Amino acid sequence: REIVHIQAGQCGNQIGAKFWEVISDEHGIDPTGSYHGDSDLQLERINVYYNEATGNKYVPRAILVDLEPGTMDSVRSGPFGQIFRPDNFVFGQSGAGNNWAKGHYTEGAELVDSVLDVVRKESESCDCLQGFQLTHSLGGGTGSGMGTLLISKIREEYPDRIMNTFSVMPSPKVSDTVVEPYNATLSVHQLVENTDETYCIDNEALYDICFRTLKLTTPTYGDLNHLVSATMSGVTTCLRFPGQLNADLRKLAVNMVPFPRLHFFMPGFAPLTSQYRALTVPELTQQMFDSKNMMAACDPRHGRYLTVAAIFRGRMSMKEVDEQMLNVQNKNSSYFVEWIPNNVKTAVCDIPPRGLKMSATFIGNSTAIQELFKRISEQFTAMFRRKAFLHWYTGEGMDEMEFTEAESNMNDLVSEYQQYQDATA
Amino acid sequence: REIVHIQAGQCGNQIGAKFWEVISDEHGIDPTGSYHGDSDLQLERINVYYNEATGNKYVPRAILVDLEPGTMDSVRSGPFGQIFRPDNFVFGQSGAGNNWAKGHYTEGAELVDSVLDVVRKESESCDCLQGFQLTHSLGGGTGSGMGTLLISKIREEYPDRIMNTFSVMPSPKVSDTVVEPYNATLSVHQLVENTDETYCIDNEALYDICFRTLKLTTPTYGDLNHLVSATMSGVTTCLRFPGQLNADLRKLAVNMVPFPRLHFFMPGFAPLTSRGSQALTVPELTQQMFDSKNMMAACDPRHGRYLTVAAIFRGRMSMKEVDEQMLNVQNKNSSYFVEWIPNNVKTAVCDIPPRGLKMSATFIGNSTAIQELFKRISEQFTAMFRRKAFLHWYTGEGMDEMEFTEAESNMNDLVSEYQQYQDATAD
Amino acid sequence: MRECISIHVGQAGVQIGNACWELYCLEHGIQPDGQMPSDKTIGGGDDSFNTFFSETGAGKHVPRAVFVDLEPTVIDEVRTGTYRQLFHPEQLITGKEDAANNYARGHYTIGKEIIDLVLDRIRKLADQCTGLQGFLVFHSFGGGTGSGFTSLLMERLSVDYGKKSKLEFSIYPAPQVSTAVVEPYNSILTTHTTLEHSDCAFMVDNEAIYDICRRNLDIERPTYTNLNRLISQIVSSITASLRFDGALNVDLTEFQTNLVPYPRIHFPLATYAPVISAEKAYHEQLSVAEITNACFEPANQMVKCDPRHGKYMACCLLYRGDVVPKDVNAAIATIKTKRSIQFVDWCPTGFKVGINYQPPTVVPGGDLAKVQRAVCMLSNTTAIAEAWARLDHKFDLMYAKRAFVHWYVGEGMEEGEFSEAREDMAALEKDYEEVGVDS
Amino acid sequence: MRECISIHVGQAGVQIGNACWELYCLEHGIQPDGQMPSDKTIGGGDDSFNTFFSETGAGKHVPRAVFVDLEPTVIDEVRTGTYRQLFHPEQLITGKEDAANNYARGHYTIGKEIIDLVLDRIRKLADQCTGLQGFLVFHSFGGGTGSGFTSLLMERLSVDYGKKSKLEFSIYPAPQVSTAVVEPYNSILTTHTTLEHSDCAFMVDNEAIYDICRRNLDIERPTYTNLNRLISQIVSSITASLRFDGALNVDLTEFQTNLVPYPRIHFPLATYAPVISAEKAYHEQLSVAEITNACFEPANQMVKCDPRHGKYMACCLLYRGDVVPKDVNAAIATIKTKRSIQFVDWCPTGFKVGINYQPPTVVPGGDLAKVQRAVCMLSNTTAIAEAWARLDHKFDLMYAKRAFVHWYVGEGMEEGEFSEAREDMAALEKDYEEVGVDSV
Ligand SMILES: Nc1nc2c(ncn2[C@@H]2O[C@H](COP(=O)(O)OP(=O)(O)OP(=O)(O)O)[C@@H](O)[C@H]2O)c(=O)[nH]1
Ligand SMILES: Nc1nc2c(ncn2[C@@H]2O[C@H](COP(=O)(O)OP(=O)(O)OP(=O)(O)O)[C@@H](O)[C@H]2O)c(=O)[nH]1
Ligand SMILES: Nc1nc2c(ncn2[C@@H]2O[C@H](COP(=O)(O)OP(=O)(O)O)[C@@H](O)[C@H]2O)c(=O)[nH]1
Ligand SMILES: Nc1nc2c(ncn2[C@@H]2O[C@H](COP(=O)(O)OP(=O)(O)O)[C@@H](O)[C@H]2O)c(=O)[nH]1
Ligand SMILES: [Ca+2]
Ligand SMILES: [Ca+2]
Ligand SMILES: [Mg+2]
Ligand SMILES: [Mg+2]
Ligand SMILES: [Mg+2]
Repeated sequence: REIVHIQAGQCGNQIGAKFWEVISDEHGIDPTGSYHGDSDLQLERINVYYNEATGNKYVPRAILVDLEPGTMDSVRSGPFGQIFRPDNFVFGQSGAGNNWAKGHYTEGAELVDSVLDVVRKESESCDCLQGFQLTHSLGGGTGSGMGTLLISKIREEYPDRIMNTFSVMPSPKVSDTVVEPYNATLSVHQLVENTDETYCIDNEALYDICFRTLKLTTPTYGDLNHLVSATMSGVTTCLRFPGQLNADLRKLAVNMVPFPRLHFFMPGFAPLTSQYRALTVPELTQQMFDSKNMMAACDPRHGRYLTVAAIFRGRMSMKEVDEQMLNVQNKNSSYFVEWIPNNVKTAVCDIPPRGLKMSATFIGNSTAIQELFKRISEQFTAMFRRKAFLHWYTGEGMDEMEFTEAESNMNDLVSEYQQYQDATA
Repeated sequence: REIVHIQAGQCGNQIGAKFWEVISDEHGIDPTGSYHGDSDLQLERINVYYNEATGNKYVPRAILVDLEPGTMDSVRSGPFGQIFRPDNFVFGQSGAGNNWAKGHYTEGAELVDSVLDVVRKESESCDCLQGFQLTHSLGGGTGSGMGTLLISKIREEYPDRIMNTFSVMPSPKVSDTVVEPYNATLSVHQLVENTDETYCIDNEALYDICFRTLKLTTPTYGDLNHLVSATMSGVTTCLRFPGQLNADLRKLAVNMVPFPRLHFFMPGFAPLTSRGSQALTVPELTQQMFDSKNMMAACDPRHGRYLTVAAIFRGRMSMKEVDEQMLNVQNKNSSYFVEWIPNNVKTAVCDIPPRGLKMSATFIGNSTAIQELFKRISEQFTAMFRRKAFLHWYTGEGMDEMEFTEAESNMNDLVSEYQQYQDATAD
Repeated sequence: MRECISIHVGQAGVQIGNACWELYCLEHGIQPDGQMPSDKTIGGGDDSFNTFFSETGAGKHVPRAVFVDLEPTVIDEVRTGTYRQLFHPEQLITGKEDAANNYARGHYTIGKEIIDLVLDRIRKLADQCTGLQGFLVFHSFGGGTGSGFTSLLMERLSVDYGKKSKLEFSIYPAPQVSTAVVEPYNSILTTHTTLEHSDCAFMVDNEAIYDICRRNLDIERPTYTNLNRLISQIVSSITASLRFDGALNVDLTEFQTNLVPYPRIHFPLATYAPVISAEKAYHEQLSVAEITNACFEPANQMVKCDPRHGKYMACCLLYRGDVVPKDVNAAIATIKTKRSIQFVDWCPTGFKVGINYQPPTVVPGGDLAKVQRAVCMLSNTTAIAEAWARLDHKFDLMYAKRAFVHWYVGEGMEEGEFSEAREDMAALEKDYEEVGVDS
Repeated sequence: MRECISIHVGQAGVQIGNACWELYCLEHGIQPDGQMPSDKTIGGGDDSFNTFFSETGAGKHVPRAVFVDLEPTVIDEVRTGTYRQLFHPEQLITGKEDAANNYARGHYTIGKEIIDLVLDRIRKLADQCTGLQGFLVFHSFGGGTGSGFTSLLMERLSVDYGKKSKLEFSIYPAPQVSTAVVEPYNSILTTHTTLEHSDCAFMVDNEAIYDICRRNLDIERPTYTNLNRLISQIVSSITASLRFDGALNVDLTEFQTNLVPYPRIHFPLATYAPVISAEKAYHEQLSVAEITNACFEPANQMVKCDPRHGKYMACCLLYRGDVVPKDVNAAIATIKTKRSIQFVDWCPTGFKVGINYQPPTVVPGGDLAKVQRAVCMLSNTTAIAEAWARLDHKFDLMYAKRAFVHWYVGEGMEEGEFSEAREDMAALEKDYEEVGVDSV
């Protein structure tokens, strides 16, 4: 039933506000929180994300966290700003300075209890809480350092609930600071141990899609976040609308996580927008499995698919989506493990996203995701070999032992993906 | 910051009286003390040498001292005799008799307490005292013997202040007596130990400028003193006008004295022409300023090496011309500058020129060639001391004989120290 | 008179149970409000339909059924459906959290905290029985509740109701309508833990029901409503001997006696004919000889397998409608010489025939058409071992890499239970091999 | 919040502070009496310019600055200048006797008599802050006060404010306008003392700025007035990220993380473009590509060195004015191939870009032409070690003969403090050598 949403940091709050504004439009919720839609499928599972305030008002079960009031006042000043509960804004004034140590051990420690009070206050009012979803970046300080701190604190109090995150990977093509590989390697070390499902949203892939495909010479964060919100809306459709494929977080994890540490999903969307020609079901399936539509900069042909969840939105023939999906499996039969029979599952929703008649969302657990962590590890090692920029972290009480321990856990994850990329049956 | 000016002896009061005449004319002060000037730059640093009394009356911070009342009754009669403070006169009666021991040990000792009271009186009225400047000779008795005694006494009460002197070297070409080499050696031994800056004004070099250059067959003390007045007006321009190079005595000492004992400067002035000759450029000033003829000390700078040099230009001129000409003369004479002191030549340019000149140039050099001045005095000293001549003049005042050898051996070390750094190289 | 209690576990068991009880009312003329105008004994009686229906003082006929699901969404369909007034609120048991397609979650975690409540609601119906004969359990193989919790229920039913019969209606996993990749695991696990607590199990492959709906009924993409309405027709004709007067399979013991010679091999294959679409205005009428011949076509079986390359141990022909016995044995004589029927040498090569003169009933608005005669063939053939072989292979592929095992271990089950269940299936697969295969 | 207190020490620090604060007022619209008519929030507010300006109830906008000098004549010009009503009298601290170009007098003899009074005034300003970010310290390296007293002040600031960030705007000495021969001494002494107390220092070579004013502005003999008006433009571009807002505005502390890879390597090289006169700026539009190309010309840097002979560790471009990101990316890609920009192998070879939209302003009566766009480049290159070598060589020449050392020993210093400072300089030169060496 209920899911508690948390957005921490600049990137986490900016993509988190875009997620709430998109799904509110899909469920017929205006900025004031009133229902104004025509279909009854919009309120069938409205309580998985929205709390029903007295007066037919729907307030999101969202918690906004940051170490500085900057992005907080920016979210409140935009559209769908007054729909958020005012008591769920928890911010400090010092900031994290793009430092993972400041977000996790020094500055976030002062505010972590204020956040947990709102988390408890929202969870206490839940009839049947499934778990938590978190939006953040891994290359910054707050969403990276304090985000993984919140995950560890929440898992301590709700050990049997599902921990799900939308984690944004850093890329030199869209870089804020040079220490982004440091913050990323430290955060993934936490993600492999304290989360159950993680959607890998690579800023590298978002840039290449905006540049090489959408023909935007100078892409902005608003251009990247437009792709993120469309992907976030697609991967949560089975949670927000009636169905029975991956209707809840636990049933999704049982179908997508064959081994506990390999829980990093590669998302894909089709069509890529920013159009009057109508798309066809064979074209949606063709672009869904193409690397040009992957939200993570990985080549799926370089690895093998462990589990795949495809979901089609719009009004089409269930027979056609069955024909095209069974046909794309035959075209790429070499990229599906044989030891997991029937590892590709398909769902179909009738409500499409706004502005699109038909859409398709790809959710894959592929061993090719190791290229992402290998990329971060190469950028991490190039600096850590010379202990460059390490004084920003040791000045906050951190140790070099913690860096080597986080790097070794990353390399183990990579070699674990390689173990199943070559394992046959 | 303020400077306390002190003049001792006949020569010290003559050149000291002429000093207050030029700078008062430059700062627009009349013999009564009122400001008759027309430029605000004349009053910006007027308190360095003057006290501001009621009624806009500017009184010099001068202390006139001698062991005889003759020479100080005349400075009260000549021009600018009223502007001096009347109770700042301290005159004795017995006199010194051109005896260094008479001024330093016996007669000048009974008067040094009366002088010290006037010093503390003028020092009490100072917001932030810089130090003391002394005008005196090294050939006589009062300015030579008692002058040095005033240095040691004042240093004991003001040890962290700057002690500057305008010492006049004796010369047999204008010599008053014959015992002058004895007085110079005994006083240079004192000036080595108890002063921070000393402007060596050689009477020999002064006589040669008047005779050979200005063409004065019979040079009087007034002709020699006019060159001294132009010098002390030049070496004090950076202290009297809103500059920023060597604006005070301590910043000048840090720039000019690399080793504590080597603090005897040779000064130069340009232009130097008489009233019988007749378009002076910046390159001409720079050339004449580094010429041996324009040196106010009988020393050829090309016989030694410049440790540090301070250049002061006065008048309306192109500042780019000065920078290029100052850089020019340094490259063309690179061998005569020590290489282990980088950028040892500082140049200041004052807007207003001295009286009667369009542009002037004053030179302040710390050159190892100054040893020629000390070698000459030491040679005349040892010519008399070998024969024990006139030792009864000094031993008659209770002095000792080895006190003469101490003052000599020191001077010999001073010459050796100057030679030690002249031969030193960077590699 | 002897009463039967039906238990529906999981989504598949509840929704199939909803379709069956709707059909029972249509066949017996029971109205959705519980009233039965054709019944003359108000508030009691010992009729044949009383084995499945109990009567209140107000003449209301209540199904002897229990609905159990660990999530309330599927049960709410029954609570607000067309026959909502048919059931008491105490016959419907809902949990808060389902088993997440995890056998370990439905058996050990959620099953531990709900097993005593379900048995309490079961005992309340058993105390209303003068001679309870046994239970019929409806559940799926791949669901967490349908496999996990059902296994615990049969283990407890053998303790609280010993010597009573237990019949299964199971749903074999099919990928065209499957929702989980771990269904193969859950299937083997429940089969091993129930093999000794079940006397007869009717397995229905959703693959076969799916294709019958596509070929014979012209549904392009069949849904659960299409599958369940066809499945309830087979369940109806199997249980019609308990609900109507007759002599063949009048009680649950006779099912195991007639169809189960060896206890471990208690998975009889079901074949149904004819399946005609309603939109087919043209309405040919197949003779008994034609519909009996269709009972040997693999396209009409509930599990896709080849009985030509197996051996028969028991055979039961259940006719329903305008069928005379003279036409039956005439068809059996013609089918002897035209088919590959090989019985085991320790059994008589014969057929037990049951005729019910009342013809089948179709739900108004369904996809099935009205016929004058139909056959349901219950045969215990070794050819059904193919379904076990396909299931064991998919189990071996995943378990060789220990894939998804951590979901079960983290729920309390130990890894040794997996190989213990797989060893039982390897023994079951060899039991079929000894009875059927020769040199 | 995020207030910054500026400290101006000595003549150079005071006179540069005068030029900066005059430029700040022109950029924000603050009048010489402290009134800002555009400011609608009277008595306070959390605007961007409030990081450098506090507000009184009367609407006056007061700079968060302290001017301190051991002599009064330079600060007296501020007390009677055009912006005399801008500062409170307690913000201007003067002594009666300066340090006389002596580090020993600035740090010890004279400085100890005024240090507590200065820290008390700094505490008064720090108390008015809701979230003090750090200090900006303007001073010279060769003056007695700019070197000696600044060292004493930085040491006391680390005691009173812990590891709160402290940025330096230092003046590297040049013989063209040098006032003392012992300036190499005071430079080496103050660099060694403040090294572990400074998080980032922006050196400005007086000879570099002097030469820029000669070639690019056609001033035949530049003065401090000419040099300071150019220096304040670099200071304005660096701090513009803190005093203004915008979508593309990147905080300077975000550059500081990129600029300082190791604690001792915190000396970024600054470059400003365009530096053009009005006579040449006429009939001359300067695109983004031209000013970005001028940043890599060695004759445009704040410190005399050759970045082609070194390796880059960080590169930050700070644009202000009519600049769009499309033009920046095009200019950077062009320079990436037409120029040889060698980065160290242990850091990415990227360019961090920040864009302000407030165009550069000029003081009325200045030498700089009013342009529509400008750029300041902050880069961390090993080539800046050349400035340390030249300065250390002048030190070694004089110290070998112990010339002028008696002026420092007489004030209380020991000869060991000289060799200790020189040894630290030699280690710093080796540190810049080691970071350029490739990995094993
Ligand atoms: N024929 C048929 N099969 C069904 C139906 N519902 C589910 N299934 C099948 O049963 C399997 C899933 O079992 P479910 O009954 O959904 O699971 P459950 O018992 O509710 O278990 P949990 O939800 O995990 O607690 C899959 O193979 C489905 O295709 C139905 O109404 N009819
Ligand atoms: N750019 C620039 N350099 C200056 C300025 N004033 C002085 N300098 C330089 O700074 C050095 C001298 O330091 P100052 O600031 O004058 O000295 P101070 O700090 O007042 O020290 P003291 O007067 O000795 O107590 C020389 O290299 C000068 O060229 C100025 O306004 N601008
Ligand atoms: N896709 C995307 N990435 C962002 C966004 N904002 C920041 N990032 C990235 O996130 C990283 C910086 O983390 P940030 O969220 O700014 O830090 P925090 O506020 O301390 O959590 C860098 O890799 C940025 O490129 C955004 O709106 N969208
Ligand atoms: N230049 C210069 N030298 C003088 C003057 N008066 C005396 N001397 C020299 O000073 C020396 C004698 O010193 P004197 O003035 O008698 O000193 P006193 O004993 O203190 O009065 C001789 O070498 C004189 O030539 C003077 O007015 N000008
Ligand atoms: Ca009855
Ligand atoms: Ca305001
Ligand atoms: Mg950021
Ligand atoms: Mg279910
Ligand atoms: Mg000064």
